[PDB]
Amino acid sequence: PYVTKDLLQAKRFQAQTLGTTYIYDFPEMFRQALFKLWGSPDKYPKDILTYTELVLDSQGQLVEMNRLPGGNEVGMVAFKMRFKTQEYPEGRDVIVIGNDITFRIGSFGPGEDLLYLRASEMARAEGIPKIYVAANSGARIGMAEEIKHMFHVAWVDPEDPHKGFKYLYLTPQDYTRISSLNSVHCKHIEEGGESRYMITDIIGKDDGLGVENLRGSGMIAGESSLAYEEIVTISLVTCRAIGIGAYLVRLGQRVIQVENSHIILTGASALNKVLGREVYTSNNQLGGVQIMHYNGVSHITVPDDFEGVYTILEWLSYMPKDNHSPVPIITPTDPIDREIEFLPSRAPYDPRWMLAGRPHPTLKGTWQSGFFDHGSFKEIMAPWAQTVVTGRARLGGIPVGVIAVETRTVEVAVPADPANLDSEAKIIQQAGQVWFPDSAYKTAQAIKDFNREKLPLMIFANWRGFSGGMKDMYDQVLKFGAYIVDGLRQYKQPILIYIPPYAELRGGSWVVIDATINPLCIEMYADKESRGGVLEPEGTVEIKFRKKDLIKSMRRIDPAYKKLMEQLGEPDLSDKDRKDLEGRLKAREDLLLPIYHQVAVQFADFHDTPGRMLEKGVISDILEWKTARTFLYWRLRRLLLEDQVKQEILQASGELSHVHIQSMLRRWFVETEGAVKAYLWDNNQVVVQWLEQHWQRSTIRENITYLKHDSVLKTIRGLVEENPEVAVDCVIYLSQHISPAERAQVVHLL
Amino acid sequence: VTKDLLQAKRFQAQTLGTTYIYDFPEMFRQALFKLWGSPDKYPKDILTYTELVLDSQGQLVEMNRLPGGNEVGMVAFKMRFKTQEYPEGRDVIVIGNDITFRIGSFGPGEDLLYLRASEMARAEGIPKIYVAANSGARIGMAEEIKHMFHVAWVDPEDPHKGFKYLYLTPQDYTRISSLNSVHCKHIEEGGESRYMITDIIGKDDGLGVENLRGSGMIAGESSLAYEEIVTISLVTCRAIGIGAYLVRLGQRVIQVENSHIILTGASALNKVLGREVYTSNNQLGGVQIMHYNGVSHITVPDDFEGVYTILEWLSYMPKDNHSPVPIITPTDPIDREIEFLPSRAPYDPRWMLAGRPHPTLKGTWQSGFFDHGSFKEIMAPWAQTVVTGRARLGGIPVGVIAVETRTVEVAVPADPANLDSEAKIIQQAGQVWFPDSAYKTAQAIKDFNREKLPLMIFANWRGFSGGMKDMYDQVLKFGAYIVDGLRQYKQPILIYIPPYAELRGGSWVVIDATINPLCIEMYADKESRGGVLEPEGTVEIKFRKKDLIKSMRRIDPAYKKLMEQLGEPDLSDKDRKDLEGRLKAREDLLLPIYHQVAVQFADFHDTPGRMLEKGVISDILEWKTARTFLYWRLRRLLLEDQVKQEILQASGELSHVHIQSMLRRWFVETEGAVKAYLWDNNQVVVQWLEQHWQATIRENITYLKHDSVLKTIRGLVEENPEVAVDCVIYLSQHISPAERAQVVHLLS
Ligand SMILES: O=C(c1c2ccccc2cc2ccccc12)N1CCC(N2CCC[C@@H](C(=O)N3CCOCC3)C2)CC1
Ligand SMILES: O=C(c1c2ccccc2cc2ccccc12)N1CCC(N2CCC[C@@H](C(=O)N3CCOCC3)C2)CC1
Repeated sequence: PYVTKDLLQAKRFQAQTLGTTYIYDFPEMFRQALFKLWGSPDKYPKDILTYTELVLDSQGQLVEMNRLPGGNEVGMVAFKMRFKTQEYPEGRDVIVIGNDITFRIGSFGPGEDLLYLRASEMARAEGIPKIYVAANSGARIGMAEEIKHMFHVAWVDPEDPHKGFKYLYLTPQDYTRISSLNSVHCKHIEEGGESRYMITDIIGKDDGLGVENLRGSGMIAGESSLAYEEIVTISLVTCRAIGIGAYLVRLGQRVIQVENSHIILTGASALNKVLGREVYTSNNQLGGVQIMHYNGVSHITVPDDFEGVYTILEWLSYMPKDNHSPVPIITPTDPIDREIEFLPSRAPYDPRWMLAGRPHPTLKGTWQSGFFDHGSFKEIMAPWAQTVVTGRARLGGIPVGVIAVETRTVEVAVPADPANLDSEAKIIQQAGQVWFPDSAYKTAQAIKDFNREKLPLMIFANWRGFSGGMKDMYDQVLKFGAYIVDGLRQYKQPILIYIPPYAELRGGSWVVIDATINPLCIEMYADKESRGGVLEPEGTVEIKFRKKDLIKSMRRIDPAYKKLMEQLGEPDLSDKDRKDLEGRLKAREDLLLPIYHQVAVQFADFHDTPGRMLEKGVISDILEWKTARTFLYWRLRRLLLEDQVKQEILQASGELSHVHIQSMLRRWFVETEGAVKAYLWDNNQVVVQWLEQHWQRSTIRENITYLKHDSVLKTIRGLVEENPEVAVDCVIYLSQHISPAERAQVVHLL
Repeated sequence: VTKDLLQAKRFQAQTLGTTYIYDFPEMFRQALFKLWGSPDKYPKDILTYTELVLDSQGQLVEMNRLPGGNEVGMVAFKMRFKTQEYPEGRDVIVIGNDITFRIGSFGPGEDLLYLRASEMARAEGIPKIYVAANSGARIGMAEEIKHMFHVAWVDPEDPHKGFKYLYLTPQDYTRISSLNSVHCKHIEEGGESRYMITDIIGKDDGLGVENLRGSGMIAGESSLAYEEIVTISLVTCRAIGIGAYLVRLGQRVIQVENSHIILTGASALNKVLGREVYTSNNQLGGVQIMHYNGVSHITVPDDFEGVYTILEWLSYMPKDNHSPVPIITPTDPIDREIEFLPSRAPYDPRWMLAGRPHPTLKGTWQSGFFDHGSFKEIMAPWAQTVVTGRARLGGIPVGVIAVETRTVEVAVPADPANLDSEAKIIQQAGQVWFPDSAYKTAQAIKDFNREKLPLMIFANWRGFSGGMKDMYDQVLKFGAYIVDGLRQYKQPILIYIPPYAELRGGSWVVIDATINPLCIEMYADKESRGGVLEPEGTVEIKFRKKDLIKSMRRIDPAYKKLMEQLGEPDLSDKDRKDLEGRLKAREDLLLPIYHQVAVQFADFHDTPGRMLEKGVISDILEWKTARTFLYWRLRRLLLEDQVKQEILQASGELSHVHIQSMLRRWFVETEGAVKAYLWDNNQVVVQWLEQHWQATIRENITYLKHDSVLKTIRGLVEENPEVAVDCVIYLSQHISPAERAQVVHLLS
């Protein structure tokens, strides 16, 4: 019963004027975004986008159907979508939930809450991404309207109402109507020898008025917490997100906020009324882009709903079809065999340029290539914690999370507090190559988030340590520093940490990143022109090469300081000669000392080389930036494949040792390829070529076959050994579905 | 050795304002004595301990030998001490730096001991106590080269023209080449051959980047330890760098007063910053900062009282991570009433928890909710809007979260490094979550969940602090963390809205039962309140001026009489304008009065009555009886979860629908269907569980094992018909000769 002229036109106008998109016009928007991503009419596949509406049936379960648009029994709609993308030409599935803002200002009733619940639950059922379009007014609020205009007031003094009232009540005739409906609890009182029904509680005939709504928020709040742990969650904020709306967005983490919009818990109109003054001017003042985009809650901003949708697909580009598929590697137009044109220097630079490249400064149309595949690097949480840069990219078409360090002094404009006229906007300096509380957090968030995308991670390490002065310590830098340790510990994909040219990893920043946090996943590489150590060289000298040592160094190298020999060696004691040289030696001491300190600092530095890193087995290999792209490509591409064989199958069958499994994989290489060819196992490329002989009579799967079969041998032997009572009744179970021919085989054996 | 080693090293420790590492065991004994009260109340062998020691193959071997002689800057003991809740003993692994070894620095060997000792703590599921007195990762240089290198100057007789490179003579290089101490390229400077230092490696191990590695290792270990076992930490002198990160990664931390937790010291920062900004290390990481920011859970005046807190904290916690929370027979009887009465006006939450000195009495105590003396607070000075700690209800240990109702004043300190910033005083409203109350709340929830404790939230929140500064300050992030924390909770969570307490809006949402329906039970006091908005706000939206007017038309005789007069329109404009004026007069008079009646009408929706009808709460409760009621419900819920989660779940893997129905169905079998209603009685149920299980007891549980094991094997054969006929003929080994004829006819 939904009419196009009547229902459709008006509802879209109603979303149009709210500055949002009517919920049933999003599927079509997704169709249009994909068409752009494919770049033409002549490059477009058959069914770019298939969808189906998820609809709650009479017993609160979802049922796929594709009725016409509109006509939804709750103010939320869900769709199961499939769309042919470049990473998945034969399709990838996805679930989109979103408020019908036209329906009761997008309020959250128990019915709405339920659909979102089942939609989310299903998404997790199939391990596929959950897109949520936030356009709402938070939990629904209501009263007992029925009873609102029945109740009478027992005044303390009917002449003077400034003197208040005793209670509220209903007369017997009033109560008789509402009696059986159990709308109202009230104690039968007999004031003035007259019968009244003194209200004690008000329930309401109608459902979805109060506390039930709050529970129903927490329910979908909870669900949304779990889903962030299990599947991909992306969220689009278009008109507004309030309270339960806001919390849903945030629990999903990844958030695309449209500019007009806001993300609030309590609106300015409200806050003004509680506080008592005109404190806040707008809802955009509280939770608009210029707050959330700048504090990390919103990962990225978009100018309109369409660029939202487009980013959603743009994000899903890097991420696996589901939470049991691998990351979509695509054939790159950007060559792996090339060099990186952009070189990072002792001159401070935007780390974006080394990642994504930049326009060639000394040329017209030329581009300076960065480390990643041209055009692939897409940043998130940019204006927050600008001391670190986080985002995703592609290396030879392999998707990957990126973590880079800013090397220019950053400034941050913390805004003045509107509930405090004794405050103003402050600007705060932030040093390059330093973890602050905000960078520490952002860095840990990126790690937490990317891990959930099953993405591999590339950290371009260049940190001198954590900020450690009072304010930053007070501001809990230590807590967030420790989450970097928590985050990498729990990572389950390859992490490649790489110190670039003229970059450095010093002290506590090395500690929270070191390979031994996650031996199975982390590999640490230093550039030929990088540095690393506990302290900086100046500091090492300050502690471990002090003045006493410096004068000794003089006593050795500097020939002039053989005044010392002249001093002590020959026995001659005169106030003249003995006191003369005594001051004259000090003379030279003073002249040489600052320059020997400069030597001392160089001596310190020569300890901090990648030369020594490799020697003390802390980094895997020493690289060269020009040819680092291609090295890390084949290494990344191998590690992904080794990881597939091991976890996916080998561990999903043998349940055997990780040290053991590495061996058993190499054991197979040497076994079929020969001992004479064994050395090549250390060559990344050749190993990838050999791996596809098995993965893509499979030398490797024929082995996994034998493992998983022999594994179920020991599994049934353990139970029957543990539980000899079952064995007898068990043989008859296996006999029901054995084999009529082999049934006699057994039937005669024992 | 005794005088030389012991007296010296003790003086050496003394002068650094801390205890010698080997003297700690005796403090634990001395602490234990104070914990037991009188010497008559002592137990047999109060403390037993062995030292853990690395062997030739880097593995911990227990031994008992003379103190001193630790061959690495780190020491650790395995201790068994007898406590009140564990009279026959409980185990822990103590581990700490030797500040007297090498400024208490961390080298690879020091790291390895920590690694192995923590690994062991996790292996055995037992707590890991960590004593911090250190100086972060060890730093060193290739001394050998230090004493051998030469400088190739730009000009010999004026070294201020600088130097080209450093180098070794070919002679000197032939002493070193075997040792791999230094890498260098050959070079000729005016026909003299020189070996130009390119890299310096060092003969002696443990100089630089390898120490960071070894730090990163025990950080990773520490990070995991917090997930598996209880982890406590005491900073006695200073924890530096890696030492600061271990202390933090283990979360629960006791800081002695003049000590500090830092990364880079005040000295270093001053040089780097360019002026003498910081006067002390305490200024960066002393009690005054770390206690006020959540890093330090509690502060102590000395080591002894520090060791005591360790015992005092462990007293709430289970002996290992596969044992249940230690209930002890209470002295404060379970059946009394709570004498403190939460007021409509603000009060100190702690009073309703711990009780207070009777204001109108001589030496009387006003009882609180929990056992007397039993509530101990953590993170007191930080995020004071919320209160976190541990208490006991009838001897049942339990994590505690309570809300502040008075106004809070946080005295944020001036950053010496910023010439502009002077100190400030921030007011923080009560009954409100802030970026810190939220953080503290979820931080308490995660800490306590790892102790395997039950949680008790005496909820009293009007909502999250909205508004710009708090929203800019990421309140929305930490608010979400409360959801995650209760979602992941694995013990019982009892939420009680006490008398004159309220639970509103987003504060309801992030604390609801549906977040974790297997653990969270919600209760509202008879005089408590709850709902979407405050009544003042409900009225602002759903009971507006036009509507207040409609009420007056209905229910005000004066007002109603005025209308009646204008209802006979046959009068002069004088009378028409007058009565119009009068009626406006009357509605202006009444609007503030009717606003009050409208808020009260709104308020009658927010009642615990309604919560119960709409099923958001499990029961309405009365503060006097609150203590006794919850005690039995907690005790029941614990036993139920004990049988269920431990015993019952080990057998089958079915849903919790059976586990509940089945547990009850068993009760109704052994106790009759007439006596079925008592399943709703907590005490009868507690009595029942003990008298049967602890003292279909494990006959029904046994029967679960067969149908489960068979089920398991079925799926494997369903999955792999490959295995079928090899297993069937492997199983001709297992079946009996008499059982053979049993099956041979049964199958043929
Ligand atoms: O190596 C030294 C060091 C010196 C470094 C440079 C010049 C002089 C130094 C003198 C030192 C003296 C003693 C120990 C270490 C020293 N460090 C001292 C400073 C250490 N911090 C690393 C982290 C970033 C910096 C830092 O914490 N800041 C920078 C931002 O504001 C907060 C304070 C410096 C790095 C280690
Ligand atoms: O119900 C109302 C509400 C009013 C409450 C009390 C007095 C006047 C109110 C007026 C309202 C008007 C419109 C909607 C809701 C209103 N609330 C709106 C504000 C909500 N916040 C709860 C959290 C604490 C408060 C808050 O955010 N503050 C607390 C003090 O610090 C600054 C920020 C307000 C609580 C719910």
